[PDB]
Amino acid sequence: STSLYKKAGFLVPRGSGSSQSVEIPGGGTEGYHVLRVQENSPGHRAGLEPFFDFIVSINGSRLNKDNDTLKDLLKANVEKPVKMLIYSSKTLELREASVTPSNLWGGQGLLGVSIRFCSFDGANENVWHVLEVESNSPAALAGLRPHSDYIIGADTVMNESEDLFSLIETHEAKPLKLYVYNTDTDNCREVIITPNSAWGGEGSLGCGIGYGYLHRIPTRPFE
Amino acid sequence: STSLYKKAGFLVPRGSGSSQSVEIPGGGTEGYHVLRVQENSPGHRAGLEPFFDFIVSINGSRLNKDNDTLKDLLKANVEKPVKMLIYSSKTLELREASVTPSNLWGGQGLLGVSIRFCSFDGANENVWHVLEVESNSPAALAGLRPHSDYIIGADTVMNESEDLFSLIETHEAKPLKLYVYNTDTDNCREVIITPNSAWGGEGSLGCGIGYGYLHRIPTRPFE
Amino acid sequence: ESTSLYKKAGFLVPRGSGSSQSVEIPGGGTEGYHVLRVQENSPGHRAGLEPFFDFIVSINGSRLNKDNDTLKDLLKANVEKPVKMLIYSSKTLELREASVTPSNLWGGQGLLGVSIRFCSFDGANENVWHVLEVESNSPAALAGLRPHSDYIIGADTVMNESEDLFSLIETHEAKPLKLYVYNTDTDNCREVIITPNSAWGGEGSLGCGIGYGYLHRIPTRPFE
Amino acid sequence: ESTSLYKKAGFLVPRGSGSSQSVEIPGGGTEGYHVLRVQENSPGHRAGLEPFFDFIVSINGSRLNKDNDTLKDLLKANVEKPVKMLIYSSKTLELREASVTPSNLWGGQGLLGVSIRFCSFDGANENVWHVLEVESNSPAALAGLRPHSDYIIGADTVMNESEDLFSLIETHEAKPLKLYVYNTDTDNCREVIITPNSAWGGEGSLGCGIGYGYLHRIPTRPFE
Amino acid sequence: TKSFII
Amino acid sequence: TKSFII
Amino acid sequence: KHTKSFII
Amino acid sequence: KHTKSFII
Repeated sequence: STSLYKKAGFLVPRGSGSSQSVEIPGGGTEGYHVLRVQENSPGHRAGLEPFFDFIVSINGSRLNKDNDTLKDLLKANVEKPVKMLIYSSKTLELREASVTPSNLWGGQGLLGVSIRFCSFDGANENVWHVLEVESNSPAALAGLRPHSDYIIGADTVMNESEDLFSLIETHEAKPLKLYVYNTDTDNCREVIITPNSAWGGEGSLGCGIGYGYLHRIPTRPFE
Repeated sequence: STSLYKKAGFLVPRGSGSSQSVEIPGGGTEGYHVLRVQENSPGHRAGLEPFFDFIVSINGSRLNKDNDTLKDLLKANVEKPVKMLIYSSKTLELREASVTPSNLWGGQGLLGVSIRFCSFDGANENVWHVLEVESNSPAALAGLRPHSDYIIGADTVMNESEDLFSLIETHEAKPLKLYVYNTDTDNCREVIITPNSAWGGEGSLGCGIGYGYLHRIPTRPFE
Repeated sequence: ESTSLYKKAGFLVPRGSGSSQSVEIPGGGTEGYHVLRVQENSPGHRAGLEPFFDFIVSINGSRLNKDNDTLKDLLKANVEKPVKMLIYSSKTLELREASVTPSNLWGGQGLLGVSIRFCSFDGANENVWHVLEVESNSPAALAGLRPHSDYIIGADTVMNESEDLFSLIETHEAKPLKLYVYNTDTDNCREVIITPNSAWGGEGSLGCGIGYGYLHRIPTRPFE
Repeated sequence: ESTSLYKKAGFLVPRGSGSSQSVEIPGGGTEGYHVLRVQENSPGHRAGLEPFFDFIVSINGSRLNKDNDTLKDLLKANVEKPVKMLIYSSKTLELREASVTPSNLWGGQGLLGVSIRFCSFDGANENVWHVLEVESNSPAALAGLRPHSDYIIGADTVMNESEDLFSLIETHEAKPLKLYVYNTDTDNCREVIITPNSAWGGEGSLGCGIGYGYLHRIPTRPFE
Repeated sequence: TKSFII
Repeated sequence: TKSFII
Repeated sequence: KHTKSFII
Repeated sequence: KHTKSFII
């Protein structure tokens, strides 16, 4: 040809994308996305991995709807063990973990896990890597930190579409809360960022953004 | 403090951002953004730099409006020299270049320069670096190439806002044309890309995107 | 110099970077035991020793300024009862005391179940090599290196000096060469046997990309 | 090996990467004159010689397999009339003939006004070091290195082997050390005198970041 | 939707 | 706006 | 001069 | 063995 480029093989995480889709019992492709997992929690003891784990079923009941069922089932079985079916966007596998919701641990909630109902379709692909961060930038003041932090969304507030750059087209004046994963803590946290295109520097956050295979949340070599 | 981070000094391009703004004669902050410059053209001979140059005035006439004036003035002075006032987003300086519009050169137009009317405010900041590119991806088939290409917009089509990720929320089925800068050719080109979130891989283009100081269009050390 | 088209700007960087520090450690010295791999369900794990970032400097008041049998001997003597270790963090640049109970009663290698190595902690956060892209069937690929998740934090060596990653790879060009590799998912070290080959059939001699610098450090949490 | 959490995927890479090529050049050999800096308004510039990517292999049919005075002598003899040069591109992996007219009549150094160096063009596109971030008042900063725009493509040397960037910087730790640096804005080479200092007061010994690999090559246009 | 604690 | 050639 | 990893 | 840049 005339093209100065050719194809080559490279290693990429299995958690892509787009080799799909769903062998989940009860059908569906949606579950409860596990965000923040508090320390010394039932969730922690149960092995719930932030970002990578989706709760799909609890005691055989499929959770394909965003309702109070999950809360009710946990409420009804407080201080007793419940078995949860979990899907991993990392390993693309399903696993059953026992967990005991409780008030007897010093933390918020029965499981101590921040969750959100969405689909696990390519969930590993909707991540934005925080690159450099200027001093006294909106990003800096909010708590975003260079290279260690990954924005995985979102906090809605809410209507049509709206993922990150197409989020920050709104809120240009007013506050915005994000879900941020940190590769040191290996956990999610919620940060209040307020955009300002005239903050006195780069962009509206004053930070760099990476998207793609070079900017995913890291994966161990073997399961 | 408790923060595990501190501030440090780093070199960044002067073409930032946000040290501003405008000392331009005739006032205003808008001009004609120089995109593609054809080879062996009046534009080329005149020294018009793709992406970095904005045409601000021609023979003393300020071009702060998107009208047929620039075309008319070139038409009226065909085969004669005209002096243009040019602003560089690279050097933040104003310079006068002589140029002779002509039909006698084998190319499209009198100057042989693709332009667009917009503002040079932080124009160096609205750039998206094409990172990795999958085989047979929408990005690949369109002509986007890894690391050498920078998407600088846009092609509108058109109404409110809409910069890149917030562009590709539309066109998910249908075609989309982009302005792409290449650091080898040091020139812009127009590429027809058609998004497909189910193309069979990463994202909707099948490429990586970089934004920020680490992903700007490169600048020489001295002017 | 003409007029530079560049200027200076402020950016956030980890505390553990870019200064002159021989540190404020009690007992003097600047060397300790670098904590590499920490086995799961181990005394070491329970004690809170984090891989790469932690250096053991003292144990029960005894400063560890020598690569000798003192550390194991002390652990042997206090087996199954608690021992106090003074630990320095290259992450927080602070010193902390952790209690730990060495044991034979746990099913794992060692009394603590912790891989260590005696070296200096000055700028230890800077001697990291970030593994970028990795070609198929490359030396890096076959060895076990994985893109972006792995960081090379040094190597087990032949008395090759200085061993910065690259000056190893053309010396070991015939046969391995062992590396110590940190992974940000597991947050733990592992040993990788790689065999370099400039004619392997692709990029470089490992068939992977390498990053060095602030953009390629082992990530650190926002707060201590 | 268990089940790897990684798989193989196809990606676009430059033609000038990752194969075994001693090339198809007429006259044999695998070495030529690497075109570094090309002065503006020069015969060389007019002839279309692009810095870094071009190697002069033959001139008027004479193969240049030796670092001798042949090239200048031939240029001297044909001064002010056209000469034919066979040029190999590491970019396109193709050979092309360019006419060029050496002259004394132009106000610049040389007959062609082109900095060259005799070496091999096998995988020459791989021996590039991408300059990433650059700290203020760093050795890199003071020397003239600039972030992301500059690529280190080798060094002028003391008979230090192999000189991969890093194994130079601890050997030259006292005083410079000269580097050849490509810039993607100017698309041209320049010589930079840097003085390494591991105790300069910051990151590494240059105070800059370094990238190596497909993510850090000198950029190439989509079509030849 | 929106995120919540369980 | 939209881009055009001059 | 160079040590080498060992387990404790 | 190593050459060094020169101008032509």
